[PDB]
Amino acid sequence: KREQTIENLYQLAQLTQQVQADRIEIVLEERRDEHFPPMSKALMETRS
DNA sequence: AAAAAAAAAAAAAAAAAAAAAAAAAAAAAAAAAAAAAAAAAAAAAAAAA
Repeated sequence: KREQTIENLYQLAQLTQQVQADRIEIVLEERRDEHFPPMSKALMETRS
């Protein structure tokens, strides 16, 4: 009588792999299109 | 004519309620601190008197 239980767990898993893909899309929107902010030639003297 | 018995009475005792007092709690302030946000002074880079 675990039919309900397991199929319902798969139904959460099925609607939630959608959430995983949604997070991947959130990344794609958030993917940088940019790099690490550069140095100012004085932070060069400071840290380097 | 008098005694005893019987009946209609005040004083004391018991219980509850309303006045007041102190402490505690909800609240409802005017004042300060911390964090956040909007400008500013020495150093650095490129083309040119």
